[PDB]
Amino acid sequence: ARKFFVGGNWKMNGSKASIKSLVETLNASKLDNKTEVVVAPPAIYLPQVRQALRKDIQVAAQNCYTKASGAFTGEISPEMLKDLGIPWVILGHSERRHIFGESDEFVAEKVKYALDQGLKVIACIGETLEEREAGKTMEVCARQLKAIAKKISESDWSNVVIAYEPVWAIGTGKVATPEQAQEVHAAIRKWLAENVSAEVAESTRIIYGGSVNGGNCAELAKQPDIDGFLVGGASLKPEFVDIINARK
Ligand code: NA
Repeated sequence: ARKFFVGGNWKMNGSKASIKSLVETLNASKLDNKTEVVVAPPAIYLPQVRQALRKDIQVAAQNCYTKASGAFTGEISPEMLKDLGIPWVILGHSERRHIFGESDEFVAEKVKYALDQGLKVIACIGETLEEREAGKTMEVCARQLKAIAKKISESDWSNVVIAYEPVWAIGTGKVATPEQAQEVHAAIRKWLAENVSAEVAESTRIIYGGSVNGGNCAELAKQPDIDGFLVGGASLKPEFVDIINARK
């Protein structure tokens, strides 16, 4: 069975003091040992967190670039992340696609380069409010996934978790209903089966993000094609523990 997966995306939030307190809370918490947990601090706090955090929670960067090294002021390579012992990276997050203009292909290039350099990837996809209203959610998700599949192999998928995050659900306090999320997850899984392989479809975690909190996580977690969550706002708070424990 697919191991339940909960990721915390801290985004551009944190200080030494606030992170120390967040990590202390996590370090004292009783977590379901069947949940794979990853947290993603801002890049400059990766060392602090990797040092201080319980080793059964893994650390992620929030972005990386497509080359080993070179003249890319302000960018970090996957090699650097491995060097510092950071096993995961979030790629293609809605904010990077929509605010920072990362194309489907650029995201796909990052995913391939990160995997080839030994990182595990949370690959983010999802539709805008307008695309949802048009009934084109899966067409968008399919386009974003196809770009990734063009650049990575069948075997490469073993270290990918797909995060489905409707743009209209991110930070808006409007969560997808269990029906809405389940339908997309089942459709993504079918896409994987038809375009990549049945084995990749059966094995790949598809996690939901967009306004997940302590109050709505349990019902979402009961859906047969939802394998966990990518948590933004709630990941900064003690209720993150309740989400890790959503199946408990
Ligand atoms: Na095969």
